[PDB]
Amino acid sequence: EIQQINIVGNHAFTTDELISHFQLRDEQKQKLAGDLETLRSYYLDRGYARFNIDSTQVSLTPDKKGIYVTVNITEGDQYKLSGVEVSGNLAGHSAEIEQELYNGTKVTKMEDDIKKLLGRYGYAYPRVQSMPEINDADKTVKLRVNVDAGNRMSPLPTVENQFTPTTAWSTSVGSGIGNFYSNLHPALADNVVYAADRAGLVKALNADDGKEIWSVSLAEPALLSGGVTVSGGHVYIGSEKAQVYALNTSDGTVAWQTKVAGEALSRPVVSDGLVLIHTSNGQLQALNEADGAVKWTVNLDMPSLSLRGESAPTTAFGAAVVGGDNGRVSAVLMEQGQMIWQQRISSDVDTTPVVVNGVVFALAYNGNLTALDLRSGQIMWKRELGSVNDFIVDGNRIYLVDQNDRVMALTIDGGVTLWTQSDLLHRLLTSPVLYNGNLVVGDSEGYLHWINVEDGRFVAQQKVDSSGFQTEPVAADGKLLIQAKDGTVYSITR
Repeated sequence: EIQQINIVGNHAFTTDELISHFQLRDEQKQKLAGDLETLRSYYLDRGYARFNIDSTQVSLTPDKKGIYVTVNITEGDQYKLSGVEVSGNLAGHSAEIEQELYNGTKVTKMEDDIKKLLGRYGYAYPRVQSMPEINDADKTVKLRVNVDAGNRMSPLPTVENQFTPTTAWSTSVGSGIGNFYSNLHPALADNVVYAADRAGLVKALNADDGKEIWSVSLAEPALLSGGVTVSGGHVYIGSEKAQVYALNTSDGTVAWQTKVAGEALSRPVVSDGLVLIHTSNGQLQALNEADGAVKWTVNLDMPSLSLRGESAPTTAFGAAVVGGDNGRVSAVLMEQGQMIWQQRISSDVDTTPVVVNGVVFALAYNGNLTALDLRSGQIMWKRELGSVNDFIVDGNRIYLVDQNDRVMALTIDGGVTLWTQSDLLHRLLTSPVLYNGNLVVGDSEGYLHWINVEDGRFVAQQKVDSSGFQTEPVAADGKLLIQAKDGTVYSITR
């Protein structure tokens, strides 16, 4: 099963229609090549010579099947036919064969007729190769045709919970991310909650009240996937349509918009007048806070099957430590993204380092959870547990969620386990956060599970929203928040 096919760089035609001829919505690499050519054929049939497919990316959600496809193109300009030239060993049929917008099909259609016409005369294996001669100066294509002739999921567990948690408020935010593996999640700063819908809708809510204070549509679905960050009175959101938006907290009006190299899936991190983004084409990118202009850009590298991403960095004194596939951490200085050191920690993909302090903590799908030297890249120690979802380092420990919705407290020193909870196995769980000294996380069936940190046992268990959970629970300013797949945003209170 595949969840989505995307096209990035497509401004002439709308995405859903070029796709519509794709034979790939179906439940495999062999055919994608077939459809990359439908993609081309389609542009070359509309005079878009000098059209290019830069990158093709196959992704797979953490739940072990929800294949994602992204086709990064760079759309050419329009070119008309300047004329036709017919050359080669025809050589006396040169008059019978020789007798608008550039149509790649028509050309190839032409080819076949030239290839077939000689076929009537017994030329069984003649080969023609027609190259478009282009001048970008006046945007026209001259077609030249040389020719050679033929020779002739585990259940819930029971829980005795005191406390009883309880929802303080709920406010709708469109149709949410749905099953689309997003990273979108609320954010709070100075008392307003900023959440968004994958379609484009963005809302700002009273934290204490839960009531809109401004709403805006950023649409052509925006396809928001990375967010929501907040810093310096801005609201940074990245979309799968390769666009990063910065909004004023006050009116929710677009401060700036930046074209990015690819799908901005990661949460944007704002340290030091910057916004670091990780794109699905393995691009780490920095842009100014005020104008959103690209300062530097680094190609991390990427494989054929991958995350659904992307590792969002940490800032450690003018370094960005970022992971992502290939499956190795990359620490780059901030102006201008010069590789210092790259250490492999290893489907080898990766997720957000924590730095506390001079030591980097990484996790990758499959093995493994690493602790690293910030300044040199050494591995101080390791494990064989991972997931592509985040992990907090409160105190001298590490509370993670494992590949299989396992839960673990491990020391900061050793990743010697203290405890493990495993009754939520394969329940498709969120990232872990502490709220009032208790570890809280949600799952695809809607509950939020409050686990204590001394032992591993559920102190509480609740049902908030049948639609399910997938995105980070956000705990800040004594307020816990989480947003569902349906889009509904919640503020829980004990």
